[PDB]
Amino acid sequence: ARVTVQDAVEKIGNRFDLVLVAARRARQMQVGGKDPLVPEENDKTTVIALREIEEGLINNQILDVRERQEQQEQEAAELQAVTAIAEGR
Amino acid sequence: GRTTDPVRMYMREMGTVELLTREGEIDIAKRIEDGINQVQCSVAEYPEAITYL
Amino acid sequence: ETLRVDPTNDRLSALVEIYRMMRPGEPPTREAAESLFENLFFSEDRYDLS
Amino acid sequence: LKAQTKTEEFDAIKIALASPDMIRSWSFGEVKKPETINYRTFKPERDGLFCARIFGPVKDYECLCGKYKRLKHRGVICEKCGVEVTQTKVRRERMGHIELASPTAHIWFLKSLPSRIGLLLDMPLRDIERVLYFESYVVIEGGMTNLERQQILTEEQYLDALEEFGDEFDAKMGAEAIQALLKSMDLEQECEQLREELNETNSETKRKKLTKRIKLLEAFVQSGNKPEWMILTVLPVLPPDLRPLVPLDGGRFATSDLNDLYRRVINRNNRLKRLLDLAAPDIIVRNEKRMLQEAVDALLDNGRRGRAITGSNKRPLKSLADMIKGKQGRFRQNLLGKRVDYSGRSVITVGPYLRLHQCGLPKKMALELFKPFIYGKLELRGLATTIKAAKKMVEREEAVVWDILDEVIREHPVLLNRAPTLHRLGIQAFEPVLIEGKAIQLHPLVCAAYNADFDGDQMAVHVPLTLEAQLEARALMMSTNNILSPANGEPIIVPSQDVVLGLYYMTRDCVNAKGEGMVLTGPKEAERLYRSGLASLHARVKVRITEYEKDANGELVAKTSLKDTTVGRAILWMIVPKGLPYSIVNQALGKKAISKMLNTCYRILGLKPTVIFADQIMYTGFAYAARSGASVGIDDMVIPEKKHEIISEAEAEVAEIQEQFQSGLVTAGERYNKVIDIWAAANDRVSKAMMDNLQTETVINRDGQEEKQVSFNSIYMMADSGARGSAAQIRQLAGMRGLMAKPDGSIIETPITANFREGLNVLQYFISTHGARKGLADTALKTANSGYLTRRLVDVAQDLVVTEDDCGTHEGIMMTPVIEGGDVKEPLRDRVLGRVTAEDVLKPGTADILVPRNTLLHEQWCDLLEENSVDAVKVRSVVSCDTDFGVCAHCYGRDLARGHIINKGEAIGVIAAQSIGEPGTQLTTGGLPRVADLFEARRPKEPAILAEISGIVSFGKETKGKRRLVITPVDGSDPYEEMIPKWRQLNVFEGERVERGDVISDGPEAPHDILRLRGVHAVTRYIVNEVQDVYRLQGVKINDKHIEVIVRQMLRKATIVNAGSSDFLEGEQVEYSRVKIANRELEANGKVGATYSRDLLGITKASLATESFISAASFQETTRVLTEAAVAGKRDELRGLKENVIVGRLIPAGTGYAYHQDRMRRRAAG
Ligand SMILES: [Mg+2]
Ligand SMILES: [Zn+2]
Ligand SMILES: [Zn+2]
Repeated sequence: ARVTVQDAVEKIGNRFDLVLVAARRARQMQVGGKDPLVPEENDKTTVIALREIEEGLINNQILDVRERQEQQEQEAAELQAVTAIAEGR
Repeated sequence: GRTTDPVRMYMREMGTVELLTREGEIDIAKRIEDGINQVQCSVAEYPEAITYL
Repeated sequence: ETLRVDPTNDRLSALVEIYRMMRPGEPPTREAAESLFENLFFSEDRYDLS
Repeated sequence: LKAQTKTEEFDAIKIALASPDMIRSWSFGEVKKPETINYRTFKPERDGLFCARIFGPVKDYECLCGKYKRLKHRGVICEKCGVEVTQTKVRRERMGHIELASPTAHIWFLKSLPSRIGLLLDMPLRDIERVLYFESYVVIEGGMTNLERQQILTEEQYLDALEEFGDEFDAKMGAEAIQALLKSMDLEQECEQLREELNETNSETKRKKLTKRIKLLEAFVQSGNKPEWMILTVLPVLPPDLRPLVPLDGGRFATSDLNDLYRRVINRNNRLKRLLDLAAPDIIVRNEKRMLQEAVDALLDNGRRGRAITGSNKRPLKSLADMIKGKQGRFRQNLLGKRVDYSGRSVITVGPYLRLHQCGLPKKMALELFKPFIYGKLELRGLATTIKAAKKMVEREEAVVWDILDEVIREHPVLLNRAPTLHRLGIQAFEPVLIEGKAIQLHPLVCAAYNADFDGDQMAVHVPLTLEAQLEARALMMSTNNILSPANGEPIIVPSQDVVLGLYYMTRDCVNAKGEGMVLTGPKEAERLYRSGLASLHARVKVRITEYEKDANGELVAKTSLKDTTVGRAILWMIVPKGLPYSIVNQALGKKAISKMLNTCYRILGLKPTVIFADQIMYTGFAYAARSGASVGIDDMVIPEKKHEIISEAEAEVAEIQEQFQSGLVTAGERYNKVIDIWAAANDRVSKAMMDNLQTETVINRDGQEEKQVSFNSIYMMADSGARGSAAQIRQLAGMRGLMAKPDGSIIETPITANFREGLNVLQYFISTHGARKGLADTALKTANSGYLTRRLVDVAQDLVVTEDDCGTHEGIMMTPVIEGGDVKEPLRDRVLGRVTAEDVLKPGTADILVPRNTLLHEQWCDLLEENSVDAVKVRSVVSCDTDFGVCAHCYGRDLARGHIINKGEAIGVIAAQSIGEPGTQLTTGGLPRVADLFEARRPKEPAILAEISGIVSFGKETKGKRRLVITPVDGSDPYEEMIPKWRQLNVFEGERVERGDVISDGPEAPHDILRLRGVHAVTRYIVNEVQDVYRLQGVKINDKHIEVIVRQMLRKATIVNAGSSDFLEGEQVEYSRVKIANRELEANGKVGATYSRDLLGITKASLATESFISAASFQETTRVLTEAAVAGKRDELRGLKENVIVGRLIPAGTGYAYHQDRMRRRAAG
């Protein structure tokens, strides 16, 4: 349980964008794409994400960056597959 | 003048027309006979009206 | 003064204004005004204070 | 890129008049028959109101005839009877039409108050209706002969005129007439001519109407609407499932009233076509056309002609207008309410064991509510093969499911709500705790926020579903996250009754008790002294304590000392966290003090410590109150021994004055006042007797013979602590109760001498009864008035949301202590707290800036201002904000349940409206109606008048009903002369100079005057001060902020004086206007910039203007709004709260503010 969110609100100012970012990360966990950055107490992804905000290891900057990397990580694989589509010409 | 409620603008509009005398009915009916028979005769005077039949 | 504002003159006239008050827009008739007005408060049928 | 054709996520919406071809575009067939269903086989009769061919298949993916039954054949149109086999849902969608024989007026555009067909043609309504009913002929395009274009003629007149002029003259009658008029109309030419006529003639009467009409016309042209469309050639038919025939039990059928209407329309239409093909006489086909008009009108909007009645049933039939409007005043199903899944409710109980962040949720309720989650969690762990088996399991309530429920419940919050939701705290998020029982358990400290008694009130639960909803509930609606009323920074979590009687009983001191005078090492052995029965809970004792002060830099200093305190205070001190001084617990701990403890704790240690603090306070309050053995007996209520004597003497006075009235020394009324006064004085005396006796009468001995202190009597402790009871009610218990008043309000001169501790006899009780019934009536009424008021408030505010960050204007209002007539009816510190400074402020000496330009003034800043003598601070406000279409957070203030500055995107208009509204039940010209009068800016009954301009004035002319006042400015021209009725006693001196806005008479003044002759800051100050007078007289705490945003919404529109872009006298947005003149001051015209005049609009009036028409159709009269918008071709972009609520997407505020913003910038851009 997280009794108060104030610390997370300290880590990202808006407190609405807190709900948004925490939601995004929470979905990164819930749909099984990724794993927690901090020990799971049986806390649901909802609270795990907030704990991740409090530790300052998760916010909009970090998330955007990581996603931007993964784009190229998929581009790396599919490079040889999609360049084979030169039949377009 | 007009209360609306179209029952009224009808009731008043028809109520202007005067009731026919017993003779007037026969005058009008005679007029009917005149007109119709005119169109019938006009039909009888057309060659194609015959040939078609 | 009430009379000074009264639009009517004679019984029949008043009855006309009343019948045209209760059932407005339709042409008033003598028997109609009489029947209505007699039937409002004066008829054993349509009126009782008991 | 190809933009798109088919489905996207749409923006805005558009409304306008409908072409016959458009109505046809929607129509997938023409319903030619009144028939509905076949009467045995219930299949739809083809081309009828209910039809398979035109609308859709009766059952899913199945042809009507039955040929193609397979889910394969889909885009197939059946050869037998063409029906494309598709889901029956498309019968809820596809429209239809009817081609009418004679043209027909659309009753909305004929009968809308400003009749559209009427004022577009400059043709009076009654004339047009006289034309539609075939009661007269009207000219069209008269040419040059004898006749006006719009002129109306009678039978004989039309005949004569026709005999004179065969051609070059034209006249029609009926619907075809009006349609021909509208079609023939050239708007542009009228525009030119009207511009000219506007220019030539000088009269106010002429050019007012002239300009109004030209503006109307050009707007209609710019719309894209062609006038002809107000006359219906084609009538669209609504989809069958939206007006269903669906069967019932007993084999009976039930259907919408639209079927009767549509049926009538189709009938009379077909019969008219028939009467045309039969060459009927005019008098017949005319009657038929009229009847068709009536039928169509009744279908669209019923009640503007005859109010047709449904078959065999007296009650009038519901039309499409009534379908749109709804009922319960203005409610559109997003308004009155909407039923919602994943919810529940039940009776509520206490649950003191709960932490403030949780609530007891009944087992069965949790099972049913979380049922889908449970299904998924059951088969995720593999305890259930498939979802079916999962259902079977939870239905069997197998042992294993409860644990799974404990799994899905843990971090998943639930929303709890009560019946009268006023302020946002009406809904709060809690962590569910599984409980055996059917009752919901709700944390005691929250009971104040809900205004929830335990007498059988119910609460409703809602399960937040999506992840975003869980996190919203936890980071926003969470209980622990709102500890402070949004109206004022004071804690709403303040301990209520039992708890405060506990803490009060705990720290208090009697004269002599076990362990008196001794000394102890610390709170530990103090509590140990108490629990062992050696020392009494309350005794004067010195004990060593260790307190802390964070007063170092971010750091907690330690200091120890021997304090003179009691045992109870020592015990209680164990709870108080860290940096709080022992000073706070060393008092008697009343409700106010016990609240300020919490407040200080929050403004020092932060949130979490304050939370857990409040929790412990509750626990200890309950426990120790329980230990205390507080009770109430019949002997706990002490009547003054001197009561009967006071009664007797005061009863002697009445016989004195009675003797005088008998002898005639005094008049009857004067007598009345005298006796009433002596009895009132009597009641005061008895009250102030029983209060002394009840309060101080404990007389108790320490080592000597006697000493006396404040009473330990139960009822006194209860009344004194602030737990429950009050001097008035206690006065009603022991002392005599009041003097009653007849419904007239003439106060009875024989007061109730007896009290509740004694008996009341027959008469006394009967007289009390009226007071009771009027009490219940008045309160239950003021609830309704409160609701109505809040409603007007959110209607006028709503879409106002924090948008920009900082507009950065030095502008703001001067904040002084209220200082009324006595000493300080409210300090400076409260008024300026949490408010940003407009500019830097000074010590008595200078070049020393204490507070530096714009800075949130928190408790420390305000105390720093308090150390210095500063009486004056200029403060930025929401009313003065330079930002257009919203408020910048920098202007607003910090206020929220959190002490930090207001977030970007929080919707402030709503919370302001709520904050003003919720206390409204507690308000008693004065009063809540006075509040309403203020916000409606109503000119009072007997208003004063303020000097129009400064300078020496004198009196002129005579006695015409106004004796004119002539003002004489020093340098400027005199001619301002106002007509003052002389029958009103004046003030202004005939020989003295009077500043603009001085008192030329007495009585209250209309805020319009204050706005014009004094100005914006002056008027906002008047409103806020008067309404705050009303509230504060009742002991209601409301920050000036909310009232100031309401005020800002009131003055939103203003009228222009000068010119160079838009029209002269128009009332318009000062946002639009100011952004236009700020843009005009440079570039554009070098400066053409116009001058406006700020206007004051009442809240109910200002709510009328809203850009979005969907929004307006909600709370206003729907029928008018839809028409009025449709003629202008108004395009609603949403952009507001209400509209997005209706259309069902994310609110352009809060969490959604990130969405709507990101989309807002994408719009009007690349
Ligand atoms: Mg109650
Ligand atoms: Zn078929
Ligand atoms: Zn601002």
